[PDB]
Amino acid sequence: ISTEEQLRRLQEEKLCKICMDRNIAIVFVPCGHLVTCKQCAEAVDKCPMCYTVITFKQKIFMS
Amino acid sequence: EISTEEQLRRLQEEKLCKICMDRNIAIVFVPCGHLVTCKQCAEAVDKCPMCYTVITFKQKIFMS
Ligand SMILES: [Zn+2]
Ligand SMILES: [Zn+2]
Ligand SMILES: [Zn+2]
Ligand SMILES: [Zn+2]
Repeated sequence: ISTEEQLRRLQEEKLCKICMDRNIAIVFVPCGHLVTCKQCAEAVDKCPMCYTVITFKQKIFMS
Repeated sequence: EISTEEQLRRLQEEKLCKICMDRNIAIVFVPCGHLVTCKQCAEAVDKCPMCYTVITFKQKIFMS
């Protein structure tokens, strides 16, 4: 796996898994999935990865 | 103008726990939202090390 591809993969890991445009911003409580931006998280009542009901949408901060 | 090797090393460093700098970040603090500790180090803090907000709950994260 090339260095350019490893870098591209870590950069993609930071992206919202729905829009792949905005960065991840929300952790779902209680399942813990960290897979959406704030906009893409609005419409979901169940986690689109594991289908656990979302009790709370916690905004994340890296700094 | 940063080399590919250095850009990769920097993104990898960004995933490290800010207390141990060994294990990866795995916990988000509720309510402040800071994502700065691994599971083990989160057990040592009662306040967020970034903003000093009292931590009400330590939520495990999953990227996949
Ligand atoms: Zn999105
Ligand atoms: Zn989930
Ligand atoms: Zn740690
Ligand atoms: Zn904080």
